[PDB]
Amino acid sequence: AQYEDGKQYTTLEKPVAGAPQVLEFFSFFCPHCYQFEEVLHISDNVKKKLPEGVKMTKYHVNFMGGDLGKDLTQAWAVAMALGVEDKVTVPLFEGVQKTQTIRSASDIRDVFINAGIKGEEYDAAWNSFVVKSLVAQQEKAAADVQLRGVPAMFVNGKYQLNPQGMDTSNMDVFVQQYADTVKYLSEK
Repeated sequence: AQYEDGKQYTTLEKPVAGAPQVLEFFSFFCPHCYQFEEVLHISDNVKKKLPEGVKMTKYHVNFMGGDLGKDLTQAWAVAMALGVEDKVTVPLFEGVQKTQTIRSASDIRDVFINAGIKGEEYDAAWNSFVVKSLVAQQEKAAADVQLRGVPAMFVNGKYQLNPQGMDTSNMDVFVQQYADTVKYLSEK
């Protein structure tokens, strides 16, 4: 066929019940994730092609960057709780990988402050149980698919995108192939 299991996607031997419809995993430490988000804009091009009614979820992971990696999973929970993902994603990526100015939880916090989130609001969220449960959700989702690498995307807890079966000579064509594949998998 045009889309083949084992080529543009693989099927989870052990499907995950109750999984988000489209679930993307990343780390702010992950060089290919920087490309996906800052250069390719994968998340955004997938969104523009998703059928009506299917929502997109994006989670941070712990297994890169040690202690700072975990701080970033908690910061990403804060980002989701306050709904400020679109304001901190670029400076977090650039702070970790471009300027390398993020070395501590306080440096992470500075990013939010600079983005206009009140210190007192950031701190309340950081320490909140609502954020603890969001950290838990992120950890559980990654655990459910036995996640060992990022970037990664999963559709309906059943299918895992496989970008390595794709031509990268043109960055545009790769992104739309990726997006079109998510749409196809979504309609399965």
